[PDB]
Amino acid sequence: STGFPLELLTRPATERLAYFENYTVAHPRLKEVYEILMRTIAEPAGASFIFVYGASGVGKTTLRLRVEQKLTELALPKLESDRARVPVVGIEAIAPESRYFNWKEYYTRALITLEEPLIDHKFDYGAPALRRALENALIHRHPDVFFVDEAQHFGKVASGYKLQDQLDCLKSLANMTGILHCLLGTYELLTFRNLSGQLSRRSVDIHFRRYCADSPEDVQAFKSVLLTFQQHLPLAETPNLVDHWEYFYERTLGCIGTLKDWLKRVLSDALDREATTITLKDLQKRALSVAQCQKMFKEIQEGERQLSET
Amino acid sequence: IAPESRYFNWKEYYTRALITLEEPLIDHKFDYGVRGISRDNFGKINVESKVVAPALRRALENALIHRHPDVFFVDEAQHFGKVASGYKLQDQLDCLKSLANMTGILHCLLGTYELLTFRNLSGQLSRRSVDIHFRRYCADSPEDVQAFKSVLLTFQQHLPLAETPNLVDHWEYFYERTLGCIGTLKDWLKRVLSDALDREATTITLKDLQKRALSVAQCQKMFKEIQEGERQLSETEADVQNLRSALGLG
Amino acid sequence: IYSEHWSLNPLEIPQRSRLFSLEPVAVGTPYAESLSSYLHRLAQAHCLTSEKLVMGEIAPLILKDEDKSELLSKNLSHLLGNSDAKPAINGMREMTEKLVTVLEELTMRQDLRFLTLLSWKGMIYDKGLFRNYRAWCPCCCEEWMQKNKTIYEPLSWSFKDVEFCLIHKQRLIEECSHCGARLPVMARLSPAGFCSRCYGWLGQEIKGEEEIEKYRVNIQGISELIALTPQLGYKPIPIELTRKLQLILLVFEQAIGKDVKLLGDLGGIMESLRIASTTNQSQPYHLVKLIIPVCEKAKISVFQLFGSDFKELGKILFGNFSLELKL
DNA sequence: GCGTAGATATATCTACGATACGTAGCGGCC
DNA sequence: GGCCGCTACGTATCGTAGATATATCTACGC
Ligand SMILES: Nc1ncnc2c1ncn2[C@@H]1O[C@H](COP(=O)(O)OP(=O)(O)OP(=O)(O)O)[C@@H](O)[C@H]1O
Ligand SMILES: [Mg+2]
Repeated sequence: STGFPLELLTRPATERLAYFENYTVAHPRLKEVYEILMRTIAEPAGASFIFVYGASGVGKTTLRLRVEQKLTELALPKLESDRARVPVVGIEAIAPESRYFNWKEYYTRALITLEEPLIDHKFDYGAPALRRALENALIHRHPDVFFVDEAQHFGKVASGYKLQDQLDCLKSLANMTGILHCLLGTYELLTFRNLSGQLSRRSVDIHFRRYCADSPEDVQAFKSVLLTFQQHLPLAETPNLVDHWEYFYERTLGCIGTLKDWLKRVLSDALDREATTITLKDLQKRALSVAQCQKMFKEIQEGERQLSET
Repeated sequence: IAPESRYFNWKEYYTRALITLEEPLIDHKFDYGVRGISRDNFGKINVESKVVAPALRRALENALIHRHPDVFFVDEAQHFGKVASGYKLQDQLDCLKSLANMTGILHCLLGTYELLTFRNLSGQLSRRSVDIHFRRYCADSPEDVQAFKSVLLTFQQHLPLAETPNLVDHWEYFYERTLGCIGTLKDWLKRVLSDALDREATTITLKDLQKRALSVAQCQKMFKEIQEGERQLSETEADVQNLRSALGLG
Repeated sequence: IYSEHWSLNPLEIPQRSRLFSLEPVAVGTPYAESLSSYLHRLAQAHCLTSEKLVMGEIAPLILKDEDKSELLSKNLSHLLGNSDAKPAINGMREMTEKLVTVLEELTMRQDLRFLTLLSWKGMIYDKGLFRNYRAWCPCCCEEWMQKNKTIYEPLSWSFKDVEFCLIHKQRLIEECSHCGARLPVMARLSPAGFCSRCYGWLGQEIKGEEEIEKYRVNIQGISELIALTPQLGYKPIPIELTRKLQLILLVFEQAIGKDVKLLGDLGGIMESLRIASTTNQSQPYHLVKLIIPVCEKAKISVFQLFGSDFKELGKILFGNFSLELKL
């Protein structure tokens, strides 16, 4: 249904905020990228990298969690028979405190995710020990995919050639276990996409395109997502949000996640004051700064220009 | 912490965050990760220099996710800017963002106007951060002038003196020194009141304000950095049109 | 608008194994992996020493009331009992029982009990069965490593009466050629095929030039005994084996009744079987001393003795001794 | 009776941090 | 516009504190 459950009005503010926060909408770009990603996951076709770009807030993390959950439930009917068979593994890269990216931390965090026993103690049967342990764990536990969120933090190295050596280490990890690695990150990812033939052949590139204001179809889609967000806003009265579509697009750049968090802020502000409708000044209170929007627009424009290679 | 060396010491920051966060009563036995961190007889946790910084960071992550505080306050956050590499500012901010990430804890940074070096240094940090301006009291706008007058009247009414001095006449002098800053004015009034109590004088004479005022060289350096940062933190309708124009939304 | 509303709730998959679910090699065949070799393989797969993994996970489940962290900094003998140790851990001893139970619980696997002889507890006497010191066939290890195959120690190597590898016809070697010392089966770090002391190699093309026919019956019978346990599908019943032995005794008695000369060939075994059937049935029988010679004189393989039902066993015995009986 | 384990001291390997030196990039002068 | 000197930085190296492999004495369980 287009409307939120009607008994939520009588429920406290926390319940309404929860219903709004765990609610997510499927816009055409998100569902298309979801189908493409799962088609590539089901049939890797010899490609070991599924690099996914996107603006800050297009829904990369949400798509990652959705794919993890759906693959988990797809595999669920057979995990009772076969143990040590973790369906999917998804971890987030850590920006390094030091100047260069740390790989011991990466390996030990991956081991922590796989519930490896006695990680700290370890041994080297010959960070080589941690790398070998991760390789063996990936071989035996048999994960279907391996998401690595925030892949831009991989290239936190002062050496331009070691930038691709990070992916070389990841690739050497991948081959001896044959586990798909679908990295997710911002536009600072293209500095890693197709460098060298090894990463140019076995890498499939998916672009989480945002909703640009040029194509009338994308404008109509943005208006429709505004309409469905308005109809799913848990308020006593439904505020008219489609009219200020230009204002909503100005401070969100078409990023649906930005719209979601902004509307969450406005809804929480209204609920704290026990209001029944959303005013323009309510949106103006929690709108993003003009300089911030300019900076993210510059970044995504540069990323789109770099990815515009045909 | 402002570091003695040219690099911000993340190990010291991590261990100080752990020791500050971990000060409840002894009943919580969390059993943090990593072998190098544990409690003691007196209840204050101890960390050996052998423990590497990333392991301490991971222990801090576990502690933060278990305790789940509402906000992590960091004062004078401009100390993160003490590095040698030009691009290292983005690295420091990315480390802080990553930290807050998996912990899911909102990190609030308070600092001087030189904190603006990390304002919108990248798009990912630009979106995931909102900025609150603690504006001082200006002079062109009469509204903030009246607010400063009211603050001065309240302070002169709350001065523990036999005779309530007239601070409303030399509002220009107080603004010239305190630069409207309420804290600086409070410290100035504290010094003057202490001197008056030492002399047991039932009032605050003008010259007494000049005794504990700030040098014009100090005040000039104040306003020099204040005006420099304000123009950076100024948003006008002109900055809106090009943003609308650049997006094609115009 | 869009009516699709996704839900990102977790799915709560069933609990995963604490340790990797490594398959045991050649289960049901005369070359099944020993429990010790499986422990070392699991340790190698986890990039941990066998000792370290032991006190990391098996010790808390075995040693019930101790501090696990305080257990992490000890010697393997505190829980394994190196005072005994020996390749006899592969047998039917109590520590073997609890170790197998803990291992099967950790990996929720259902075949580790076949990697030992606890299925024959109360059936086969423990004494005089297993070697005191580690043994190996260098040809087997060299062939396995050259063929990029998994290195391991078969159960047959742990028995005193198995000294030859039928595949390579090579006498088992109990001494490391490099250090000159004899390896204990359990150690801090003893990967299969490696010298547990000097880390030297133990796989070489050693030729066996002895009379292997003398021990052929013993080695083949023990190999059949190991290979048959996983194929039974149940825990053997002691009186089942006792009554099969009694049936063989009756067949022997009928054969002697038909032919007097066979008494000369079978008197000692007749007396031994009669004693074994007069003593308490729950008492185990000496494998190599009693059962293997008994089925040998009955011209019956150990596989046939422990696998076939009473009808098939009786029919084959009657045909073997040309009796006219029909059960 | 003898293996066989447990405790402990000790040097030696090893990981990590401090440091001095080589070098290349960049600013200055003809 | 070209060449030389300075100096900022990476990096090899070496010191040093801690983990540890092991040898040896003694007790005890097999
Ligand atoms: N299509 C959507 N519908 C509803 N909420 C969404 C949608 N896409 C994103 N969000 C919201 O955005 C947040 C998740 O972050 P999001 O994926 O948008 O950021 P990202 O910049 O792409 O990722 P990251 O910064 O982790 O790389 C959540 O609050 C989620 O509810
Ligand atoms: Mg996200």
